[PDB]
Amino acid sequence: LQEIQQAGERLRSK
Amino acid sequence: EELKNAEIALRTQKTPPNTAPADYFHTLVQQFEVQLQQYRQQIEELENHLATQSNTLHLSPQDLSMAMQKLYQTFVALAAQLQAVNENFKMLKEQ
Repeated sequence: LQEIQQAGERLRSK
Repeated sequence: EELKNAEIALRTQKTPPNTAPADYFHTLVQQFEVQLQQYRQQIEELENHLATQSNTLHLSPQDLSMAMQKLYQTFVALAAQLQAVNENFKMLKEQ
């Protein structure tokens, strides 16, 4: 879920 | 799971020797309602990770500081919740 968590956060970023 | 269904079905045969089915079909649709959403979220997440992989080369070494301060914030909040819950457990222990 840390790949998906970085996904949620960076998707919020990019 | 299969063995349990099998024991149940053997019992159903024993007693045998349409409301439930439509109920099962309704629940079947229900479960996958959320699973299509999980697919949507995974897909948005994967496209985003690919977006990141595009920047992945050498990029900016500042997002590291950004996420690390985020780590300080998230660990602080988690320790808040942890101490809170543990103090509630000590409260129940006293009571």
